[PDB]
Amino acid sequence: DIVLTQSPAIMSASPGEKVTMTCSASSSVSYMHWYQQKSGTSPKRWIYDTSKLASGVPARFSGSGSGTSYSLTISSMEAEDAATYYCQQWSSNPPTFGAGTKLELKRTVAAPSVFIFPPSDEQLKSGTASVVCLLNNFYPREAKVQWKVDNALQSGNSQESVTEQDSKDSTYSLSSTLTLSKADYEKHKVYACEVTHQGLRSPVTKSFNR
Amino acid sequence: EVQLQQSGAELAKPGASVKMSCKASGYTFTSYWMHWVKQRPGQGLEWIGYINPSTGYTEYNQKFKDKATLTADKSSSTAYMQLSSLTSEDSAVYYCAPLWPLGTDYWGQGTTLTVSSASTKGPSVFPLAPSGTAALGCLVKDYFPEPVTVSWNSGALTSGVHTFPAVLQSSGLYSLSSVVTVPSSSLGTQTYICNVNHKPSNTKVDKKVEP
Repeated sequence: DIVLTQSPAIMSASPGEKVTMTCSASSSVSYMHWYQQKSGTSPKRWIYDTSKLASGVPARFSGSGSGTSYSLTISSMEAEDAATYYCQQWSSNPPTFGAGTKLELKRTVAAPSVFIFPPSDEQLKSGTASVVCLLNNFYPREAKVQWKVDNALQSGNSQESVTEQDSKDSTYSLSSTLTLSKADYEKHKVYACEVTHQGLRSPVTKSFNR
Repeated sequence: EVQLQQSGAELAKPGASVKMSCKASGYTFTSYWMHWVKQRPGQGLEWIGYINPSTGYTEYNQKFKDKATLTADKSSSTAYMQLSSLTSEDSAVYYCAPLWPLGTDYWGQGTTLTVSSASTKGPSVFPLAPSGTAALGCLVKDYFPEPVTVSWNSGALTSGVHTFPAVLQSSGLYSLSSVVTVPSSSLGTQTYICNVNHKPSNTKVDKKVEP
């Protein structure tokens, strides 16, 4: 019943930098263990008994701590070290895990390539309209996509989805989907996707007419 | 050498029961306890319990005392967990792992449990038609449960492909897009087809995307 609070919840690091994340236990703990989880795989043992590295773990990793504060450190951050890191204790049963600290890779800004797609005629046959706006290979993840139909700023009728950081060029992609009924779709004429992002000096607008 | 082959993903009704397995290879099954941990997105990891496959002794997290039941079969080197009285909270990924004693750093790949009264539903697949680099893609709409698998031109189109995470619609059904970036010169020459595969509905569909 020891609650492990990992700080920070999200962090990024340039390759070369030293990385440090903490794990704060609500009560005293004798030893802390660390697991590493990469996207779409199961966790793997990384550090046991506070300081001792598991088999296969590069020497750049190291673990310290006592009492209520334990730490995971990477002296020279590398690309392959991007993952989620969980801390765990056995000292008091039940065993408890941390909420995780996500380690992402830093990179220079990159501007998105924007695409807009009108809904297919097969979809309109079904009576619904999905307008998709694609932002490709940008950094950082923070990007603002706004829909505007006949200069009317849409709100509450769109969903975004973001890819995981690209292992090669560390960029993201995003798809915003504007969902309308076929009736509402055909009421208006011009459909616009207005992207704001640090890699753009000015907002990029892709549009089409119905 | 050590592999922990867990059962396939399951869909279960509320109040029903489910039994998932965890097959051990490459190490002595009885020498290491088999623990079970739960991963919900956002919450983190929760420890369910362990079994000693030699003696059959079990302990449970008090949170899961009545939910989980751990068993093991020495003959097949396989560990079991059974969830009962299912709620939507029991929808999660359940891992199987010999965390004690030390020396088997591997976990099972994870069984994904979905608790819903709803029936399965196959995806509808619409094209995202393009029009020196043009984007095109597939819209995979209105399926349940997860997951969906998207490949392109049977597999020979891997570079530039972005299959997005599923996003939950207000309809209660998942939706995702798969996109590819390609030279626009090759548009009339190359034919682009996305291969959508929804296993829980035993649905395969191939959709040709053209300008």
